[PDB]
Amino acid sequence: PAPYEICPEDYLMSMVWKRTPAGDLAFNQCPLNATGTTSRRCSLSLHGVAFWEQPSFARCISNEYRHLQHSIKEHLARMLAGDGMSQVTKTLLDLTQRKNFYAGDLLMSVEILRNVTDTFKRASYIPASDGVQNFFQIVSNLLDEENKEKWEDAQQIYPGSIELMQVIEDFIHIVGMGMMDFQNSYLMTGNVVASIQKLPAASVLTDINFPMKGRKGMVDWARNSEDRVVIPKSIFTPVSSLDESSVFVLGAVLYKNLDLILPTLRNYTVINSKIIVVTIRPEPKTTDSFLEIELAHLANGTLNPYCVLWDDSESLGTWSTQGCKTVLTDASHTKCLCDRLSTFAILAQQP
Ligand SMILES: *[C@@H]1O[C@H](CO)[C@@H](O[C@@H]2O[C@H](CO)[C@@H](O)[C@H](O)[C@H]2NC(C)=O)[C@H](O[C@H]2O[C@@H](C)[C@@H](O)[C@@H](O)[C@@H]2O)[C@H]1NC(C)=O
Ligand SMILES: *[C@@H]1O[C@H](CO)[C@@H](O[C@@H]2O[C@H](CO)[C@@H](O)[C@H](O)[C@H]2NC(C)=O)[C@H](O)[C@H]1NC(C)=O
Repeated sequence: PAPYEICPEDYLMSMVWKRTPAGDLAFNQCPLNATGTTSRRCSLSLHGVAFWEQPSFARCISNEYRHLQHSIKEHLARMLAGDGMSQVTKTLLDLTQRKNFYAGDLLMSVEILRNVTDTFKRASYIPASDGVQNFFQIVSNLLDEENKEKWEDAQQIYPGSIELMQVIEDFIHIVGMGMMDFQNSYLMTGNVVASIQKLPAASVLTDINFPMKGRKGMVDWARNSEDRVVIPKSIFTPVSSLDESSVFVLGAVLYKNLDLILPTLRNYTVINSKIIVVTIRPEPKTTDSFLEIELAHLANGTLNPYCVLWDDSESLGTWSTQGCKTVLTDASHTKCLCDRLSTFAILAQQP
């Protein structure tokens, strides 16, 4: 039983936003050369006064991205399908290189990479080495620091960056399947370093360290990093619950700035480290085999850092401290001891 506050008619971004009650959305179309819609929320301030939030472009798609996604079906309608996907990948890379995404283009880009990854899988087609590099460069471009606000916009409607991590893991597994036994490839870009290894069960005799630190062939930012994971050898033992014919694909990923966009799903909580991933297929027994993850802090003045892993069991899942012990090495570094495979990070309260 109170006054009903209304956001005034407004013209931000050359569109008419009609008078709209607090709590409600206004809708509009997208700029020229895009399709979809825009929306804008009217909200109530701490002091009970209506104000407009920023317009969302989460559902605007640039024409070139839409045309790209539609051309994918044309290539499907095995070799044709796979060569097709390689062309789509090349075209996506060129696009992401022009930047000037809409938020909706970030989402569309993930959807394209997802459809490309699923197509490779269904067609039993392994992309060539330059296609692998192109895929990673695309991801690195999507994760440009500049896109941070657009990702936040996109993520009002869909967990695009989580979906992107999943697409990255699936792609890694497709590539690993086509590798030789014992083969190890590093993918390096400005924002992402990935390691992919094919490892026969029982053949791993020492713990595996990622990323390798001793080489100047390694991109600067990662070589510099004090982030790393030690993967225990025992997890590569065959279990009757796997045998001498079993082969694991091990992927490990270090992200330079994925921390800027992954959701924390908690109030006054921030991601306070880079993001590190360890993925193994088929799944081994991991119980009582602890990965040791070392993560430098991003910022000082945080309350109580703690190790989490991504739990896939909506929002495509959540962060959990279940299965991780947090070791507070010093004010600037934390060591996580986790007996589950996943995406790892340090959260902390900012208050
Ligand atoms: C919207 O997209 C269209 C293409 O569908 C753009 O038209 C391009 O205009 C340039 C002008 O040099 C022309 O060389 C290109 O051939 C043409 N693109 C295509 C694919 O044919 C259009 O760009 C427009 O930008 C405005 C600011 C102005 O320079 C105008 O001349 C130009 O057409 C895009 N429109 C907007 C608003 O960016
Ligand atoms: C492209 O990816 C999307 C989502 O991963 C696939 O789904 C399309 O969109 C909705 C949402 O899932 C589905 O209900 C539709 O059936 C899909 N549309 C089409 C064109 O079938 C979509 O299947 C993928 N497309 C390709 C070429 O693999």
